[PDB]
Amino acid sequence: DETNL
Amino acid sequence: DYIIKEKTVLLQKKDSEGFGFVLRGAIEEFTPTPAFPALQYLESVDEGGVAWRAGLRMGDFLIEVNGQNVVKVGHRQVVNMIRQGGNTLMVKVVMVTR
Repeated sequence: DETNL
Repeated sequence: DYIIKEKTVLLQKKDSEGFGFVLRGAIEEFTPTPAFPALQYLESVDEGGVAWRAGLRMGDFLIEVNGQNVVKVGHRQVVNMIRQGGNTLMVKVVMVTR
């Protein structure tokens, strides 16, 4: 699981 | 051998932008090894981004978010802890080499 910050 | 480079940076962004990185990571029983010193890491960092200008790179592992250790902390709670600070983020990472 990834997130763009 | 292993070369561990610790670097502490302060990220300051504008409302109309992001820090310029993609956080990837993760169970939970975590044993930090020299190769994997943390769970969450930077999967990519936007060239000329806030994070990028701050020195941060693809492969760096997230050790601390705003003074608080995130070494064993889940993905959700880490992203969550990053948002908490708004436009300012002080982050402590490790670059593992060889």
